[PDB]
Amino acid sequence: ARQAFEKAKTALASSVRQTHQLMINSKQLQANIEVQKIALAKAQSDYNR
Amino acid sequence: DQPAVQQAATEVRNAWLALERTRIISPMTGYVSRRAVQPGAQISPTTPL
Amino acid sequence: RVPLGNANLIGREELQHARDAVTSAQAQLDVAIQQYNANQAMILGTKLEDQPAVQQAATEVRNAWLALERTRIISPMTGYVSRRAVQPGAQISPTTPL
Repeated sequence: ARQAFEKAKTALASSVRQTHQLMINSKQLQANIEVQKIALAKAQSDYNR
Repeated sequence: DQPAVQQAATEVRNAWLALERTRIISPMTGYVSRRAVQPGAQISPTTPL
Repeated sequence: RVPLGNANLIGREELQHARDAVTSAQAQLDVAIQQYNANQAMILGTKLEDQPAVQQAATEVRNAWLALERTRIISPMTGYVSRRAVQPGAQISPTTPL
């Protein structure tokens, strides 16, 4: 029973880590949005001249 | 609160219950009559103790 | 290129394009840092032997080893042998008296 308990605890730790990874991927995508927005702003500035 | 953590927590709770049930408890305030369990015995959820 | 603009030498579009380039480079560096921060959540534990994945397999190794060590049946009590219904070659389960 102790062996099974330890196995379950390891599984819980792994799941927590994967969820944290997804939350970080969100920030990565936000940065990508920022770069695309900068590109759009430049292309808009050029046209108005 | 994310689903993966919840599922892992369920798995850990089941393991903890299985481990804690390694102590048999008497649901009654009575007297011991027909003992049939000896140390070193291999028992199952159907064996009378 | 900044100081020339203060003296009105180069076009304004050239400075605009320089600032935009700097901002884009900053954004890209942020993307890289974030890519690194993920995949660092998996390697949080300092030591290789303590990582969650390795311990799972260690548990299975332990279960198998206990299974192998139990092929030798040990007496739990001092005493004397009374009945013997076990012979070489018998097929035994955990429900057969010995």
